[PDB]
Amino acid sequence: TKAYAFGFPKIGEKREFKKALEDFWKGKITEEQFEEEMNKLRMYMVENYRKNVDVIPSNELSYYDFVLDTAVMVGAVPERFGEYRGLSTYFDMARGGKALEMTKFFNTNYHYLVPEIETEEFYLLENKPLEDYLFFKSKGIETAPWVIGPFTFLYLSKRNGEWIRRPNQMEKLLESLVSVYKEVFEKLVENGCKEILVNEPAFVCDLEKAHWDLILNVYRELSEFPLTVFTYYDSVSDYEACVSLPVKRLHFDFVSNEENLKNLEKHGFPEDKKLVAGVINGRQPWKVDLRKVASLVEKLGASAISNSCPLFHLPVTLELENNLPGGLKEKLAFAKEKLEELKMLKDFLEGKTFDLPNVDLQAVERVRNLPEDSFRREKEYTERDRIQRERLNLPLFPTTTIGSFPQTPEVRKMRSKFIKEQIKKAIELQEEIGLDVLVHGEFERTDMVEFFAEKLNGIATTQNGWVLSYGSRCYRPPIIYGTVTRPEPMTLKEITYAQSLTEKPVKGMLTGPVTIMSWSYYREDIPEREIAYQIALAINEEVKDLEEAGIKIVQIDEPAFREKAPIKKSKWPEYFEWAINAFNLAANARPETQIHAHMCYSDFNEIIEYIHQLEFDVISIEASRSKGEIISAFENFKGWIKQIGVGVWDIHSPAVPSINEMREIVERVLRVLPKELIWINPDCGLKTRNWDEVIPSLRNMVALAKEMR
Ligand SMILES: N[C@@H](CCS)C(=O)O
Ligand SMILES: [Zn+2]
Repeated sequence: TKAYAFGFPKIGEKREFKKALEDFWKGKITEEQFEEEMNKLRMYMVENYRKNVDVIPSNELSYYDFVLDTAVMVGAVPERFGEYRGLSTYFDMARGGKALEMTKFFNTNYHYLVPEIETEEFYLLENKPLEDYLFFKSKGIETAPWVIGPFTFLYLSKRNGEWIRRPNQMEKLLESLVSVYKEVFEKLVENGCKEILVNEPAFVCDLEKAHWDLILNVYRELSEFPLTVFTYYDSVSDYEACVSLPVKRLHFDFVSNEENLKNLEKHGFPEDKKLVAGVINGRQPWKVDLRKVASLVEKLGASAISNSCPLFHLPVTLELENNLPGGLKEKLAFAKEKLEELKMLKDFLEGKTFDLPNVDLQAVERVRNLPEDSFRREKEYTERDRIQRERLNLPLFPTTTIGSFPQTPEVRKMRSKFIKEQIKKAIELQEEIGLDVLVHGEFERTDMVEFFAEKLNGIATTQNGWVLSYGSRCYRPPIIYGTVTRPEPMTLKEITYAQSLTEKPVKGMLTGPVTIMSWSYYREDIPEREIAYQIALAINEEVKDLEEAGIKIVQIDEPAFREKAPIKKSKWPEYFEWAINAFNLAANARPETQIHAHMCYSDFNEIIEYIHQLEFDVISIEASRSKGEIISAFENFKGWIKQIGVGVWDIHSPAVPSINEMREIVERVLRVLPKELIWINPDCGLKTRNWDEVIPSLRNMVALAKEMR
């Protein structure tokens, strides 16, 4: 049984990767010292592989993003960067003032950099795969270069400001692109490379037959090379086309989906090919029952095994996690432990090992037995709207903000090591500024998920369970290990105090159930919807307590509402059914309670009918970057009647937008939609901004409002 593994985290057990990058950028280490920090990590990764599997990947230590690496490889360096000068240019492309766009990588919380294709002519600008291959070879260690495939590369890229995803957009570019891959592979083979790991996750997207016609052509051109093709994150819909590719070895992800298995059972698997069975989950941290996996492997008839998807979606090692709830650690397995699982699975399958590891009722029942009426509020919007508008007495074009305020070094220090003082001062400033609806600033919160994850039962947090989000930024995902419930009030202290300082309405501030799940690990042996409902009910407990304490407005932040959706559109209806229900459980509030849903993602076009089913009264959106055009989905929706909070200010920029810059967005929004619907707010929270920027911007949106009235 040939064991593969791929995507082992690059960050190191003490986040040496992060320290190396940030030291280099700050300039306190040299370029040579940086390369040495990276070489240490290279060896660290390879040692982990060597101890556990048969095929050792190289070309995995990307200095910022592997999709950016692929772009550099094929000479896709946009004109604005000038000549490619190495690390200096690489990092300017990654994190500079004119960096490539950053976006989520498939349905994961890793963010890649979007290549911008300016010329139809690719060339081999840099051969990193050979460089890494020779680095290890020179040490007497054979490795298989890990590369992004040509189809996936184009599928992840943009040209003329839009995706390159129609078959008639990809054809000509593929011919030129493949020429460069051919050159890279020839070089590898000429230097004795025996196997190359080619990653084609885009095979699992919604593709058309015309796509597969192009893919076949591509791989016919590369049929002379020792390629093993990987796919993951979902099933490959055109199974027959995929297994017909002229490649000797083909990997499938048999964990994220049921269709790969069903399809292989239905159509079989070509005798002229070897199946690599992706059977160990790279996205969840649960020890698996190896006896069951072994049976699956046998059923599949696979001669090789591997993780299902890249391991970099997991933390490095569970080893030093010694303050987890009782019994938990024994059920977990992070990246290092996943490699050891593949090792044991290979051993067991080879007959070399015989001993394998074994591996809140009231809340559970309440969810399983929810009344059918649980997913709607007492009164519908029209009736709610009247009651709320009378209770609040807000002017036309009311102004508000999204929740978080700038964090002084003091604020960050104190939390790391008062809140009542910051809240007072923040509420004071808002009043003096002239804002209509106020917030408490979230000074007491590390981030919108962790803050709540730490206060809920059924959820654990780790000490060192770091996972790469992008560049040098890591986060520790919570682990939802059991029934979720809310023992004690989470935010009442802060909001209550806040409201007691002003006659103006202060927002309750909560994070939705879908977002909490999207940024956390959770259990696989429970339906996703059950987990979502459990969390939703726990959040609703907080909502009740807030409105009981006299809070008139409550905001539920659901930034991941679309991000959490399946890769395949055919799976959207089932997903949104529970996502909607979960949100509605959380938002189940009294008619006099005005609910705000904050959803700062880029477009609503394909999901407006789902949004329409949500029980919020106001929805805040990010409209600045699109100059209001994002409103298209809403104005195009016959029957839209709910209030929209229009983002007039890009909070990711330090600039202070002019009254006129804000005005343009609001006016684009009033082309169709009734003025009574419109609120004015920033795109999102202000936690990453400076007070020097925030205060004048706020005064500007207040002034724009008064002007619009
Ligand atoms: N309430 C959060 C939402 C971020 S999506 C904030 O204002 O930072
Ligand atoms: Zn937001």
